[PDB]
Amino acid sequence: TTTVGLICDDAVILATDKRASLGNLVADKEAKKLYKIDDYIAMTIAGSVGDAQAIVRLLIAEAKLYKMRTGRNIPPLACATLLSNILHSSRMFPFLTQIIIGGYDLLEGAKLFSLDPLGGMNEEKTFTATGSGSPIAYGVLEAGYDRDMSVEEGIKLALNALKSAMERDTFSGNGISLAVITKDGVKIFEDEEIEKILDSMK
Amino acid sequence: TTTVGLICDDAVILATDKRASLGNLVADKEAKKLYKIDDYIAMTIAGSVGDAQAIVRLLIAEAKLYKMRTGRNIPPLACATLLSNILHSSRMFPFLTQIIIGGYDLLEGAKLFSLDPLGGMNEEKTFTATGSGSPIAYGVLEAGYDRDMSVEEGIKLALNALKSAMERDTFSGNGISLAVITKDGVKIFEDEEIEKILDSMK
Amino acid sequence: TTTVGLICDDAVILATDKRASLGNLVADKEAKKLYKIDDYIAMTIAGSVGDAQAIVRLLIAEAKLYKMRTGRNIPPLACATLLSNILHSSRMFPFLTQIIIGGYDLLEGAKLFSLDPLGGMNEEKTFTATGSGSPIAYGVLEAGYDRDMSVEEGIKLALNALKSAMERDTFSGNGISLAVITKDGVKIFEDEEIEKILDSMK
Amino acid sequence: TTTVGLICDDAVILATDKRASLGNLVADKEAKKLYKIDDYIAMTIAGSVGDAQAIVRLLIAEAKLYKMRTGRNIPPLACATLLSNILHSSRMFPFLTQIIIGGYDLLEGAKLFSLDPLGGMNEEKTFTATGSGSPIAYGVLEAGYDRDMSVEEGIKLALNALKSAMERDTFSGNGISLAVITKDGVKIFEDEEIEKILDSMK
Amino acid sequence: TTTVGLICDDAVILATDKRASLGNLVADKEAKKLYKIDDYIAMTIAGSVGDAQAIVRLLIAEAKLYKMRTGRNIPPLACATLLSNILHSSRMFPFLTQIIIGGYDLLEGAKLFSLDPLGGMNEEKTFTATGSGSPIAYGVLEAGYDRDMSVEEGIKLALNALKSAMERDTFSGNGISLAVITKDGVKIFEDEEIEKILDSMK
Amino acid sequence: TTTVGLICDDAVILATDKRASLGNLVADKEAKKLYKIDDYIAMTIAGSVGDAQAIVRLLIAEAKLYKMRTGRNIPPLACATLLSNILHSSRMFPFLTQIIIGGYDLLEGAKLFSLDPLGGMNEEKTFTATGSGSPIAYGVLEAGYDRDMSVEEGIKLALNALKSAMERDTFSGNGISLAVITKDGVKIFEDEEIEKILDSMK
Amino acid sequence: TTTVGLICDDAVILATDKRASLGNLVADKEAKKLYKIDDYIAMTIAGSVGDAQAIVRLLIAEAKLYKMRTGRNIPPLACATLLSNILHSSRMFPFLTQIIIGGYDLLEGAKLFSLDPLGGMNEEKTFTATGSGSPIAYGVLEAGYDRDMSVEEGIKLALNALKSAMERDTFSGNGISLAVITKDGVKIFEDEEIEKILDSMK
Amino acid sequence: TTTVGLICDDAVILATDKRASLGNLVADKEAKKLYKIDDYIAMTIAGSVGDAQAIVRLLIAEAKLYKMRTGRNIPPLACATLLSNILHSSRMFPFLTQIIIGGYDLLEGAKLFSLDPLGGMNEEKTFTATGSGSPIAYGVLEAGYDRDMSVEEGIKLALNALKSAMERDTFSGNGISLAVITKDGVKIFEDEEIEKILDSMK
Amino acid sequence: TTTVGLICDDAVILATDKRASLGNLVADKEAKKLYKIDDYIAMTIAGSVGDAQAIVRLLIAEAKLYKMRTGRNIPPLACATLLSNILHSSRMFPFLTQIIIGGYDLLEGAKLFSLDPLGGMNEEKTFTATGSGSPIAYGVLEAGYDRDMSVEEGIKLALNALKSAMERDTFSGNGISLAVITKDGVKIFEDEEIEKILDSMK
Amino acid sequence: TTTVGLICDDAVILATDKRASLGNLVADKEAKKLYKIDDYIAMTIAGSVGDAQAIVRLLIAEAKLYKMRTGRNIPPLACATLLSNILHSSRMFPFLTQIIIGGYDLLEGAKLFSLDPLGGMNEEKTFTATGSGSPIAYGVLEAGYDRDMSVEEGIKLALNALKSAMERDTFSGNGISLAVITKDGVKIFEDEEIEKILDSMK
Repeated sequence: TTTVGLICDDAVILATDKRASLGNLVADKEAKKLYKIDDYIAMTIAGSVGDAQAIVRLLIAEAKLYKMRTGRNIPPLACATLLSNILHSSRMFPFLTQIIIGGYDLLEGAKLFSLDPLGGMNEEKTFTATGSGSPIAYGVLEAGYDRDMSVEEGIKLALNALKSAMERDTFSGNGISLAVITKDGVKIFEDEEIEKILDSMK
Repeated sequence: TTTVGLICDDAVILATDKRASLGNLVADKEAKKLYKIDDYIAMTIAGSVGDAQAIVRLLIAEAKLYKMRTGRNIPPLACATLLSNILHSSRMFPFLTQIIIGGYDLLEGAKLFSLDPLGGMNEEKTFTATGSGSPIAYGVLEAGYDRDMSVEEGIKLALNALKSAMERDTFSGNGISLAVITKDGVKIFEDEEIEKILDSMK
Repeated sequence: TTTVGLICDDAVILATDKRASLGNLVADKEAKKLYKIDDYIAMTIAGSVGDAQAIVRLLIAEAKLYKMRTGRNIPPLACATLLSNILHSSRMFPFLTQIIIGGYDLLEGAKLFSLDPLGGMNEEKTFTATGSGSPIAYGVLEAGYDRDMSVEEGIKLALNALKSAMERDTFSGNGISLAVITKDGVKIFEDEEIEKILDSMK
Repeated sequence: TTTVGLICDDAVILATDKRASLGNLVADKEAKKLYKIDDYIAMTIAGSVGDAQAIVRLLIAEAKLYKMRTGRNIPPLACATLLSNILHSSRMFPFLTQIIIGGYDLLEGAKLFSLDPLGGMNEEKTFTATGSGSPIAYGVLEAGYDRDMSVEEGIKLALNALKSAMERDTFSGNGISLAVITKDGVKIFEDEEIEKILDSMK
Repeated sequence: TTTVGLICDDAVILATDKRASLGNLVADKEAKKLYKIDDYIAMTIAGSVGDAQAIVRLLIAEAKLYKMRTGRNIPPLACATLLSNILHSSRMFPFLTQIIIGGYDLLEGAKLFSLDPLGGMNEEKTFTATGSGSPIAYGVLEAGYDRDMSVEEGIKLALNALKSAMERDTFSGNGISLAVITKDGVKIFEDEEIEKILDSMK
Repeated sequence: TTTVGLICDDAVILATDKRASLGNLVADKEAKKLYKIDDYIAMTIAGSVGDAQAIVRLLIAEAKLYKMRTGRNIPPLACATLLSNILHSSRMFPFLTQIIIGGYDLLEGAKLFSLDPLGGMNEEKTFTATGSGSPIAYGVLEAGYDRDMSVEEGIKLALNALKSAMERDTFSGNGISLAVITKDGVKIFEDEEIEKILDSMK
Repeated sequence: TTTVGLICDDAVILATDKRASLGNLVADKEAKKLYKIDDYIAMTIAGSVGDAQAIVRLLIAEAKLYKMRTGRNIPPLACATLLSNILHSSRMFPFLTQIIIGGYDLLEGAKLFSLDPLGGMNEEKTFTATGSGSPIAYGVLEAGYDRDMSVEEGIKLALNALKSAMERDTFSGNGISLAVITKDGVKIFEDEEIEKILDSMK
Repeated sequence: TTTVGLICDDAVILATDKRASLGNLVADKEAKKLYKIDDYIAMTIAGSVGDAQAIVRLLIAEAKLYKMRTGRNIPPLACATLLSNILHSSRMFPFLTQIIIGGYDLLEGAKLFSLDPLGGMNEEKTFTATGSGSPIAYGVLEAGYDRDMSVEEGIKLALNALKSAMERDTFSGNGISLAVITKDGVKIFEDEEIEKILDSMK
Repeated sequence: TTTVGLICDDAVILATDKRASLGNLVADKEAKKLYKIDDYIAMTIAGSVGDAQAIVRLLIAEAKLYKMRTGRNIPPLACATLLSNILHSSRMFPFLTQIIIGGYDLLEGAKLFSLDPLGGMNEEKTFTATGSGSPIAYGVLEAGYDRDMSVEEGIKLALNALKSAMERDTFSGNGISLAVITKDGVKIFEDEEIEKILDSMK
Repeated sequence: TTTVGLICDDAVILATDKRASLGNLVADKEAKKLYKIDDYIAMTIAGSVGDAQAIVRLLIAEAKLYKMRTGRNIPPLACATLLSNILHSSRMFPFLTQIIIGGYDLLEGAKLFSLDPLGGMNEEKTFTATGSGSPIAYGVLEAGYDRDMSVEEGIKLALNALKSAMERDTFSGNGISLAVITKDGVKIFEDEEIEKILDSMK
C-alpha cells in the first residue's frame, strides 16, 4: 500500500509496492496495485483491495467502450471525471479507496490526477503520491524534484520514493512495480528489468 | 480550506487557498477552490471535496441549460436559491459542505451569497468568508472594510485576509487563487499575475 | 473570552473583553480578564474562571513575597516558569486554562509569555493572543503588526483585534479592558478613557 | 435567533434579530428571520436555517396558490394548520425548527400562531416569542404587556424585548428587523427607519 | 431557583423564589433562598440545595468569627473572596451551586458579587441575577434599569423580574422573598408586607 | 399536561390544564388540551403536542364522516377502538401520546376510555386521569369519589384534582378548561363561568 | 415507600406504609418506616433501606447523648441540621435517601422538617410528604388542608393520603403505621387501634 | 512537531520546527523544540509541550548537579538512562512525550538517543527522527544518508528532511531551529545564519 | 479453519483441517473445507461456514453452466473473477469469508488465487494459505518452499504446514483433508490414503 | 517484536528481530531485544518497550547483587521466579509485556523460561518463541526441531524461524540479533559474524 505519480518532461511515471497487508500478517508477497485501463491511460490503487479491485474492472469496461462508441481513447481528464462521479455515487453509501490516473491526452499532453474515496479529484501538475506509506515517499519528491528532471531522472527519483517508504512503513515495502505512460503507449516493466535501475544507482 | 467574498463598488471578488488537507498530511500543493459556473456567476467551495466537487458539476450543467432554455443567464439570486434547494434535499440525507456564490445580475447588479451544507442561504451585503481557517480571515475584513473601497482596495484586502489565515491555520495556506466577477465578465487570475500585488503591497 | 498581547517598541500591551459567558446566557456584562500581579508585570486570564481566578491570587501572593524576601521584583520570565510548574503540578490532576504574562524585566526589558493549561510555556517576541474569540483577533495582528510600531500604533492595533473578535464571536465582546506595562509601571485604563481611542479612530 | 409576536388592538407585530450563529463564530452580520408569505400573512423562523429556509419557500408557494384557486387569501388560521401538518409530516422523519405566523384574517381579524418543529401549534391571544434568546425577550413582554396597548405601545415594547435579549444572549443580538401586518397590508421596515424608535425612547 | 441582585443608589437589593423543584414534582411551597450571614452582608443561593445549604452554615460561622477576632464585620469583598476560594477548594472535587452576596462595606459602600460553583468571582457594578429561570429575570433588568434608580424604583424593578420568570419558568415561581441590605442593617421582608408593592404597581 | 375524566351519574366530565411546557420554559399561557370531535363525544390529549394535534384532526374527519355514511353519530366505544388501531398502526413506527375519550353512546349511555400511545385501551367505569401531573390529580379522585356523586359533585371534584396537580406539578397548572358531555350535547365552558365554582367552593 | 408529615394545631402527625419493594417482588409484608429517636422527636424514612437503616441508628445515639451531655432533649430544628450535615458529608460520597423529622421543641412549639439525601433541608410550616407514592398522597393534602384542622382532622387527613397512594402506586400500599409527637410525648400506634379510624370514616 | 537527529563522522546534529499547533490554530510562530542541558549534550522535544517543558527543566537541574558532585559532565548514555527511568516512573501514571538526546561523551565520543513517552530507549547509531511530521523527514534520511558524510553533508541533509516534512505536514513547518554538539561544545544556530545553507543549496 | 495452497511444477495442491470450532466447544470432528466445483478447478473455504457453504453452491452451478453454455470448463482466472465480483456485491452488505481457488486452466496451466471476504483477489504464483491458524502454516511454507520442488515434495510440505498449525492453533487441527488438481483431473484424497504420507515421513 | 528460544544439547539459544514499530511507521532500524543480565543467564523482551526496558534494568541489578551477597550467580529458575513475582506485583496494577529467560544453571544445566505480562511462567523443555509475529516463527520450530540437534542445527533453525516471521509479519523483521548461553558463558553475536550463517545456508 504505497503509490507514486509524477510528471517528468515528456510523459508520466507510476510505481507501487507489491505488498498486501492483512493486519499483522503479510498476505501477498506480490500484489498488483498498477493497472493499465486504456492504451493511453493507467492507474494506481491504494487501500481497500476488493473495493478498488472492482473499481478497476468496473471502469476499464467503461473505457474500452467509450473508445469504441466514439473513437477517441477516453481522454484522461474525462475518464477521471467519471471516478470523481463513480465514487461520489457511493457517498450516501459506503464507498472507499485511493487512486492515481496517469495517461497521455490525445492532444493536451500528459496528465496526472489524484483521487480520494469520496470523489475528490485534483490535477497534480507536479507530483503526487498515496498509500499507507505515502507521506514517507512524499518527502522524497518534495526535495528531489525539479520542473524538468528527465525521462530518466523521473523513474530514478521514482523508485527512491518507494525505497524509503518501503523500509520505513510497516505496511508497504515488499517488491515493486512500475509502468510509464507516454504518447505512443504504456509500458508495464517486467520486474527483472526494473531492478536494473537501483543497481546502476547507489 | 479558506475562502473569501466581498462586494466592493462595481462588482464582486473571491479568493481561496490551493491547500488540500488530508488530516495530518498535506495532500495537494494546489487544489482548486474557486469555480466559474456561468459567464456571469462564480462560486467557492469550502469543506468536503468530492462532495463540493459534484455540487459544482451537478450545478454547472443546470446553468448552461437554464441559460439556453431561456436566454437570461440564470440570474444569480435564482441559481443560488437552487443550492438552498439542491442542498436541503439531502437534509434527510448526508450532504455537507460550504460555499460562496457571486455574480453580476443581468440588471440588479452584483450579488454575494453564503451557503451552508444543510441549505441555509443568506445574501451578504458586505463581505463573507468560509473555510477551515475562516474566522482568521474574518477579523481582517471586519476591521479592514468600508462601504466603498475601490476595485483595488478590495482585491488587496482580499489577499490580506488569506495572508493572515493561510499563516495562522493548520489547514489553509498553500498558494492562492482569485477571480473577480463584474458586469462584463469573470476573471480567473493566472497564478503568476496575482503575485504582483502583495509585491506592490507590504 | 478573548485576550491579546504584543510587544511594540518600548513595552508591552494587554487587552481583554469584559464578557463572561454561561453557555447560552450572557452572565457578566463586565468581567475582569486583566490582572496586574507585581508592579512591573501584568497578566490576562482566558477560559476556566474560578480556576484561573485562583491561579491569580494563588500567584500574586507568591510574587509580593519573592519581591520582599529578595528585593528584586520577581523578574517576569522567572515568575512565568512558576506557572509552567504551577500548572504542570496539576497535569496528573485536572487543572486547566489560558494566560498571558507581560512584564518589564528590571533590566532585560520587555517580555511577553503565552501559557497553556498543562504548562506549555512560550516567549512571544512579537505578539500573541488567546481566547474563545482568539483566531479572529489573531487575523488582525498577523497583518497589522510591524517590528516597530509606536506605543500608539500598538494600543490602536490592540483595540482593532478585539474590535473584530468581539463582534464575530458568540462568546467575546461585552466591553473591553486595557492596561500597559512599561518600565516605570502598569496602567489600568479606567473604561471611560479607553473609549477615547476608537473615537479618534474610524 | 430570537423572534417576537404579540397582538395590540388593531393588528399584530413581528420582530427578529438579523444574527446568524455558526457555533462560536458569528456567520451573518445580517440574516433575514422575518418572511411575508401572503398579502395578509407574515412569519418569523427561529432555529435550523436551511430547514426553516425551505419551509418558507415550500409554503409561500401553497399560499399564492390557494389564493388563486379560491379567491380568499389563505386565511391565516388555516395556512397555519398546514404547518401543523407540514411539520408533523416529518415526525416519522428528522424535521425541525420553530416559527410564529401572524396575519389578518379577511374577517376574523388579527391572529397569531406559535409553532414547534414537531407540529405543535397554539394560537396566541396575548403575546409569544421564540428563539435561542426567547426567554429573555419573554420576561420583557410578560411584564410590559396589557390587553390594549396601542399600535405604538406595541412596536415600542417589541424592540425592547429584543433590546434585552440581543444584549443577554450569546446567540441573539446582531441587528433587528421588524414588520407589522395589519388589515391593509404588511409593512417590512427598511433598516434606517426602524432605528428611529429607540432614539425617541430611552 | 431564580434570584436577583442590583445596586440602586444607596445600598443593594436581593430577591428569591421560595420554589423548590424536585424534578417533575414541586417539593416545597416555601423554600428560603435568601440568607443573612452577617449584620452587613446577605446572600442568595441558587440550585443544588443540600450543597448551598452547607455552604451557608459552613460560612456564617466563618463571619461571626472573623467579626469577633477583629472587630470589623468581615468586609463583603473579603468574605466573598472566601467563597472564591471555598468553592475552588472543591474543584479537584465534586462541588457545585450558584451565589450572589451583597453587603454594605464598613466604608467602601455598597457591594454586589456574583459567584459560580467553580469559584469564579466578579463584582457586579449594576445588576445580576442567577437561577433556573434567571434569563427571564434578566431581560427585565437589562431593559428596566438606570444608574440611579431610587431605593424604591429598585425593589419595584426587583419583583417585576421575578414576576416575569415566576410565570415563565417551570421551576421558579412559587412565592417570593426579598431583603435589602443598607449601611445600617439588613431587612428580611416578612411575606405579608412584601405583597404590598405589586399591588401599588399594576 | 394534566387531564381528568370520570363518570358521575348521567354522563361524563372532562378537564385539562391550559399549560404548555417547553422544557424549562413555560411556552403557552393557554393551550387547548380538550377537543370535541363529534356532537356526542369529546377527548383530552396529553403529552406529545404536534403529534396529538394531528391525531385530533386526522380523526374528527373520520367521525363527522362515519356519522354521514350511516347516520348514527359514530358510537364512542367504536371511535375509541379506532384510536386503538390508529395508534397501533405506528407501533412498528414511532408514534406517541396520551388520551381520554368520553361520550354519550346513542343508547348504551355514558362512556369513558383510557388510552396509551401504543394502542392499549381501557374502558374506565369509574374515573381516570392522565398528564405530566396526573398522579397528583389521581389521589384526589381515589379518595374523593363515590359511584353516585351528582353532576355537580362531579365537576367540583374535577377541578379539585387539577387544583392540586396544578400547584404541585412543575409542568401543569397554567389556566384550566372543562367540558361535560351528556346525552343531549357537549358543553365547552368559556373560561369566565368556569371560575365561578372554586369561588363558591373553598 | 410513602410517608407524610403535617402540622395540625397542637403538634405534628407522621404516617408511612409498611411495604417493602424489591423491584418486582414485594419483599416485606410489614416494614417499619417511622422511627422515634428522642422523647420529643420522631422521623420517617423513604428510600434506600440499608442506607436509611444506618442513618437512623447512626443518629439515635447522637440524640440520646446530646440529651445527657446537656439536659435539653436535642431540640428538633437542631438535630435536624445534623442530618443536613450528616447527609452532606457523603455528597462527595454516594449517600442517598429521603426523610421527614417531626418533634415538639422544648419551647418553640411543634416542628416539621423535610430532608433530601444530599442534605437539603426545609422546615415545613404546613404539610409535606415523600416517597415512591408521594405525589399521590400530596394531592390529598393540598386540597384537604387548612391552617387549623384539629388533632383529629389531622390524623384523618393523614391516613386518607396514604389511602389514595397505597392504592395507586405500584410500590406503596401494604399495611400502614402512624404516630403523633405532641408536647408530652410520642405515640406509636399498634396496628389494631389504627384501623379503627377508616372504619369510622368512609 | 518535527525533530531530527543523525551521526555524521565527528559529532552529531539536531533539528526542530519552531511550529506550535493548537489543533486547528497555529499558536506559536516560533516554538523552541531544541534544548541544551549540559555543555556536552543537547536534546529535542516533540509532542506534549507542558509535559516535556517540565521534563527539560526537571533534568537540566540533574545534569548541572551530577556534574558538580563529581566533576565529569553527566555522560550522555547515563543521562539518557535517566529519562528511560524518569519516564517509566510515570507509567503507572499519565506521563507522555517524545525525545532525542545527543552529546559528545567525554571519551566514548558522539552519542545519539531516541526516547518514547513510556521510557522506550534506544541508541541510534545512524540517524533518527520524531514528531508530528516525522516519517516525512525520515524518508529523506533513509535515502540520503551514508555512514561517513561530512559534518556538512549532514546539516545539509537535516534541513532537507525538514524542508520536506515542514511542507508536507499540517502540523510542522513554521521556522527551523538547529544545533550541533561536538567534542568542544554545543552550537545553537541563531535563525539568521541557519538560513545561509538552503541559499547555497537548491 | 486453516487451509493451504501452493503450485508445484505441474499442478496445484490444496489441504485443510477437518475442524470446526464452535467458540469454546469443538463441534465437528470432521468438517469439509475442500470443495471441487468443476472438473478442472477446486477451492477451499475458511471462516464463516454457512456463508461460504452457500458461496460454494451459489457457484458450482455458475460453473457447470458456463461450461455447458460454451464448452470450455469455466477457465479458472475467470471463475475466480466471479468471486471477486460475487463477494463485493455484498460489500454494501454483510458478506464475509476466506477462500483459495485453484485449477488447471485448459491451456494457461496451473493457477492459484487467494480471496478475501470483500472480494479482493490476488493470484498466487508461489504459495499462500488462510484460516484461523494460517500464519503458523505460513511460517512452514516460507521456509520450506522452492520454485520447483515436485509433485511429491509438494504434498509433503503441504501437510507439514497443517501438522504445525493443527498443533499450535486452538481452532485448527482436527484431522486433515487433501486434494490435488492437475491437467487431467482433481483427486480428493479419501482419509485412509492421505495418512500413508506422514508415515513415510518423520 | 519476534523472539525465539530452544534448548539444544549443551545449552540454550535465543534470537530477536531488531525491528520496532511505532504503529504504521518503522521507528527503529535496530532496537535491542536480547539482553544478558548475568554471566550465566540471558533474556529476550517482546512488546511494550519502556516497561520491559525497565523490567530488564530493574532486574539485572537484582542479579549481580544476589551474586555478591551469596557467591552463586543467581540460578536461572530462581532468577526466573523473581519475574513471575516481580510481574504479578503489578497485576493489581497496569504492568505488561513478554519475555524468555535462558541461562546455564550452575549444576542443573540448561534452562529456558517463558513469561507472561501477568506473571505466568513456564519452563520450556523443548522450544518456545514470542512477540507480535511469534506463531509464524513457531511453525518453523514445531516442524524443524529434534530432541538432539547440535549447537549448530539449533542456531540454524533459530534464524530460520525469524526468517519466516520477519518476512511474514508487518511488525517484525528489521535485522536480527542472536545469542547462545552455555555453561562457560554467553555469546552476544556482533551483527557482522551472524550473517555468515544464512550465507552458508539456503
